[PDB]
Amino acid sequence: YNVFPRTLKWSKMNLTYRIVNYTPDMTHSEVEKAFKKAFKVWSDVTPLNFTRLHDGIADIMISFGIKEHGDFYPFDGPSGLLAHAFPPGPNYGGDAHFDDDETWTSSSKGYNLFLVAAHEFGHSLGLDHSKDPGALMFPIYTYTGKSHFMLPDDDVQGIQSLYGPGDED
Ligand SMILES: Cc1cc(CNC(=O)c2cc(C(=O)NCc3ccc(F)c(C)c3)ncn2)ccc1F
Ligand SMILES: [Ca+2]
Ligand SMILES: [Ca+2]
Ligand SMILES: [Zn+2]
Ligand SMILES: [Zn+2]
Repeated sequence: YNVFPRTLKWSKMNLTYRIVNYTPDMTHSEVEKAFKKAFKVWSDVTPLNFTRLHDGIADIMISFGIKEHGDFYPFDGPSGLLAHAFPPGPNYGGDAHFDDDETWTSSSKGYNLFLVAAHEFGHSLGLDHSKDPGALMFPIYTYTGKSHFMLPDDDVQGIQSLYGPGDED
């Protein structure tokens, strides 16, 4: 027999993702690079592996949409909500949605897609919001301006509480 896991998490280390569509704001290459880097933020500190699918059903379906887009969390035009992701689970579980009424960039202007994506994938993997103002999972977008991204310890401890550290070096 098997009882449901204690925490909401993926029961397999091999996860797949698919970029269903693209925002008008960035080139396909820029978007792909941003998401790849965002997944690496988490795979680097756990035993998780992320493989990209170009079609079909992936564990983490990624899409850009506006207003009503297929769930109970419609976006709201420019400003306000910017994105959200569902926790681990069947069907839409793990999926990540980005409000395409926002401005997405690979710089410090508007919302940095990589940064927001890293945050959303944290949710896709089982992390909720943190009270640490400097955490990636803090609820409010707070671009620091630093030239190098480093996953804050709070996030490292959180993600490893779910999946273990994988290779520690
Ligand atoms: C090269 C480089 C360097 C950096 C430097 N790092 C940061 O600025 C940074 C920001 C955050 C942060 O604001 N967290 C909260 C949050 C984040 C996203 C999101 F959608 C919501 C709703 C809330 N946390 C940790 N570090 C960034 C991008 C980049 F490309
Ligand atoms: Ca919005
Ligand atoms: Ca899914
Ligand atoms: Zn949605
Ligand atoms: Zn969030």
